Amino acid sequence: MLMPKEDRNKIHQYLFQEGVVVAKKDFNQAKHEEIDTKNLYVIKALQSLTSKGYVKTQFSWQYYYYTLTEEGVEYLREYLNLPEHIVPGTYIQERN
Amino acid sequence: QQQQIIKIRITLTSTKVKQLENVSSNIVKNAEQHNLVKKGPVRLPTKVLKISTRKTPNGEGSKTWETYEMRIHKRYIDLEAPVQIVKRITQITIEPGVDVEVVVASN
Amino acid sequence: GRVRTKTVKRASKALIERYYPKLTLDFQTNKRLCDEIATIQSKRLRNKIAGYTTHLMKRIQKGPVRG
Amino acid sequence: GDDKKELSAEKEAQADAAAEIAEDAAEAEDAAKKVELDAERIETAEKEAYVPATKVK
Amino acid sequence: ALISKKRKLVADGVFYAELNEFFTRELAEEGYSGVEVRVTPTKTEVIIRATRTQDVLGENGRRINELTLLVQKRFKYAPGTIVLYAERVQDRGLSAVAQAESMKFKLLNGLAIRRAAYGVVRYVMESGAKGCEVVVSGKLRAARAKAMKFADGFLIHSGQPVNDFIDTATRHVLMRQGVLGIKVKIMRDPAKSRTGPKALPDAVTIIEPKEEEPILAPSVKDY
RNA sequence: ACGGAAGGGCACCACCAGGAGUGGAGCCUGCGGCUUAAUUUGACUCAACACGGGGAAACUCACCAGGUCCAGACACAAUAAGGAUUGACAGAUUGAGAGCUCUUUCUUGAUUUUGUGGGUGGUGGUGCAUGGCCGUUCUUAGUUGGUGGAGUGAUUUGUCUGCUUAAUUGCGAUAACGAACGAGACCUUAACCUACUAAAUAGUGGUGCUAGCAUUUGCUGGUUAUCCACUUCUUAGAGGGACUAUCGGUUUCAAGCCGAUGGAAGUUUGAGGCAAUAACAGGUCUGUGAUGCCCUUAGACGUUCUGGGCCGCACGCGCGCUACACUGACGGAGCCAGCGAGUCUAACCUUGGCCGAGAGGUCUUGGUAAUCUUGUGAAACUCCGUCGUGCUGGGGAUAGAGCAUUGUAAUUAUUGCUCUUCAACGAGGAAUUCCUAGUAAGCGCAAGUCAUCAGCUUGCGUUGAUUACGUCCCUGCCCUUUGUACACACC
Ligand SMILES: [Mg+2]
Ligand SMILES: [Mg+2]
Ligand SMILES: [Mg+2]
Ligand SMILES: [Mg+2]
Ligand SMILES: [Mg+2]
Ligand SMILES: [Mg+2]
Ligand SMILES: [Mg+2]
Ligand SMILES: [Mg+2]
Ligand SMILES: [Mg+2]
Ligand SMILES: [Mg+2]
Ligand SMILES: [Mg+2]
Ligand SMILES: [Mg+2]
Ligand SMILES: [Mg+2]
Ligand SMILES: [Mg+2]
Ligand SMILES: [Mg+2]
Ligand SMILES: [Mg+2]
Ligand SMILES: [Mg+2]
Ligand SMILES: [Mg+2]
Ligand SMILES: [Mg+2]
Ligand SMILES: [Mg+2]
Ligand SMILES: [Mg+2]
Ligand SMILES: [Mg+2]
Ligand SMILES: [Mg+2]
Ligand SMILES: [Mg+2]
Ligand SMILES: [Mg+2]
Ligand SMILES: [Mg+2]
Ligand SMILES: [Mg+2]
Ligand SMILES: [Mg+2]
Ligand SMILES: [Mg+2]
Ligand SMILES: [Mg+2]
Ligand SMILES: [Mg+2]
Ligand SMILES: [Mg+2]
Ligand SMILES: [Mg+2]
Repeated sequence: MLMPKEDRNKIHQYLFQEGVVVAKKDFNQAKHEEIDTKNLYVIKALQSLTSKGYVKTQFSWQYYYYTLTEEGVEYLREYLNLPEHIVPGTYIQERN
Repeated sequence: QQQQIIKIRITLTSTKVKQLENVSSNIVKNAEQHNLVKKGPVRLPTKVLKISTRKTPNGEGSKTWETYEMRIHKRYIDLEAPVQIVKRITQITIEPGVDVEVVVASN
Repeated sequence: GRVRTKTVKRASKALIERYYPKLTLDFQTNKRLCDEIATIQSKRLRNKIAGYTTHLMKRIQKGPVRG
Repeated sequence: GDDKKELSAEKEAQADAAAEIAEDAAEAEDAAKKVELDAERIETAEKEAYVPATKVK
Repeated sequence: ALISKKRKLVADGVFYAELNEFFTRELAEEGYSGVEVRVTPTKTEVIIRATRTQDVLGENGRRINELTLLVQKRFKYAPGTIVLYAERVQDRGLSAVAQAESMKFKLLNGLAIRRAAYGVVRYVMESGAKGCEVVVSGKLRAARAKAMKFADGFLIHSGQPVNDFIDTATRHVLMRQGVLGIKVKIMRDPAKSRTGPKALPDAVTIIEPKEEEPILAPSVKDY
């Protein structure tokens, strides 16, 4: 899957922020909600990061569910030179 | 220095006909206990949502059909309450499964 | 063609077996007896149960019968 | 399986359920990151990170 | 709002199905046994019913944070519009789904078909249920698909008591050479119903009489 | 388990007695066959053939003729910052304003490529590898365990000659006694409430306000609240009600049955729903991101795009629709239902005012709905006429010419209207279907489908019979007995 590094950094950083991402199984969408790239660019970008063991996937009615793993966290943590314990999508907001 | 008149219509819709009916009358005089006049439980005709479909996934065997049913119940109540009980019977008014809807004056 | 089930027949004999002081030869009286003397689950069920006991008790005042 | 070794299977299943409820009854009496993500950029928003110039010739 | 309520009621009915399916799928390793959401124009409240909750929440609630954050974006609920809490299921061995998944993970670990099946049946019985039954269909090392039934106790199959006291759950366990079908049937104790009738209509219990003294020729006292 | 043996049954998917019919003809539709570049495919007694919800213009779509793309994850290696790879203006080319390919030469910068390994998808195969579902035995009545009797034992008795039942439903007989699944119970729906709870989103009476004719005060309406009362109608909550009741007839005067009265109701109250054990190489890999294995995978069986096909037509079969008329067609006019549906990021159901022969157009409004569309003023049907027994005005195939609507696209004519053309068909051989009470049959309506398309289906009400109220003759299936060398069980 070929894509400009800029469109890949958008989704790549979005995962570190929220820790999880969803996407409908519908190519020809031409743009993702909550993201500024084509839905197609996202799905097999994730499934690529999935084949590496960095994220777990599921389908459940044609919507993709991705959860970042305890091992992939470090992978992207060095993609923008994030610091140790910069942020997981694991911080209780106030008292949850 | 509050509690003006309301002109309220509380129309409740749900599928559970014993859980919506217990909270239906749970408020039938949870207002009359506080002596508010009212036009009580109004029962619109129950709604029958039918689904007729062949049982086989394929088109083999005897042409056996199967009708499914879903029944809906929506009850509206016109009240005579104050401007601070607006949110009193709003939270323990519920039972999982009953859609609550409160309305405003006739215009 | 309605032969009563032996569920009701088994019940009718088991009550006439211990309630002849009570259990008058009338259905309505016997019907309101079961709601208080039995733990039946439905009107229709107890209706044939009581309606049967009546026929049995109506015949005992004629002679004896099995059960 | 087969009906010849069933007994050793039935009692092993009996002994099986024994362990499942043993844990069930046993689980009745049993016993950060001072950085941010959405605000790490709002914090690391410092200047001296780019140099723009264009429109030559 | 903005729609008809018959469409609304069927709409959230579909919603419950989509949810329950997604839950049985993502976290099945925790004995998930169904969910339900509460109607409240306060928040939206779905309660997970698994058998190992601490695993559902994760490190200081890290993973439920993940799980909650996911269902949020499917229906794009504004952050805060919904949150879910994990509630362990009381005596899991009465609700079929729990035991159905139990065998799935038992056969998947190499247990003998008869041994694993018989285990859950004796467990479900000593767990309270009035009756139980489990059927295993498909092929197990034999090209021809067989089917064995395992049942204990009492089990009604006709009429309405079925919908009241029997909990069924099927599960396709995908093994090395095929797809095995697992079906579970648990008969809840009717007397212990706690909501609704507490005996099948068949039950007709008569309260027996007592002391019948002799005539004891008339006497009467005053007060 | 089976038999091409014997005895008993049950049933309009069996007859009896009848009804309305198919089969005959025209069209509609499916199946075969044939034809074709393709005419995609499943299925072939009941249990394939208006079935795959299968009413295909693109899609659907699986087929055929052609054109694109990788969405070939991940791993190693190779190429490679002198550039791995990306893209396009015009031009030739092309169905094509596809940089597919080419010419020219700018571009992009490590995201690809190449190789291998490994995957990925497919409506490719295998339903004779499976799940699951479903269809059939089954308009059925079967299964089982406790204590006891028999047997060395597998087993049997229980679980039965007869009688009754829709029912292994009971009576009765009884080495068996007493029970459970399944039948019953149960659940849902249609029928009964002037008794309970009351509702301008349901309706009634009075009264205002209001209009016509008659007068004598009346009769028939208008009135989104003018007020007042009520719950019979309407609605849906809670109860009650039937239990075959009473009496009688019949019978081991047992289960039961039958007649009469009463009764909302006395055919399991009518109709459903559910439904045990087993059985099938039944159908479904063309619903499934359910799946085992096999096939293919970059000139693709992936995928999309353009067009064609599934409709193709010497014929054979099947589910249908319209008729052959006078219990009619037509024209005025009378003019009554019920089950449903229905528009938010929207184009759904549509009243009403005009324009238009029509179809339709157009201008606004109600409605997320017991509130508006709608009393769905539906159709048969009732009434008053024209027609006159002659293919006639019955009939409406085929066909020409025009106007509309759906839609990116209507040619092989999507559908609607208009004029004209006016077939076969004069009651259907041998054969065979469905059915017993608000049923049959006639009648239209909603819903599914659906942009448009019902001659289909699923429900509904509308008008409303005949003849049964019986038998085992036909047919089918059960159950005994019985033979069996079959047990992979007569394939
Ligand atoms: Mg009591
Ligand atoms: Mg039943
Ligand atoms: Mg008979
Ligand atoms: Mg008969
Ligand atoms: Mg005949
Ligand atoms: Mg005939
Ligand atoms: Mg392309
Ligand atoms: Mg490769
Ligand atoms: Mg390879
Ligand atoms: Mg597939
Ligand atoms: Mg085949
Ligand atoms: Mg099969
Ligand atoms: Mg199968
Ligand atoms: Mg019959
Ligand atoms: Mg012995
Ligand atoms: Mg026998
Ligand atoms: Mg009333
Ligand atoms: Mg009478
Ligand atoms: Mg076959
Ligand atoms: Mg399948
Ligand atoms: Mg095409
Ligand atoms: Mg076809
Ligand atoms: Mg047919
Ligand atoms: Mg006429
Ligand atoms: Mg004109
Ligand atoms: Mg509006
Ligand atoms: Mg003529
Ligand atoms: Mg004509
Ligand atoms: Mg005829
Ligand atoms: Mg339609
Ligand atoms: Mg159809
Ligand atoms: Mg023999
Ligand atoms: Mg033979």
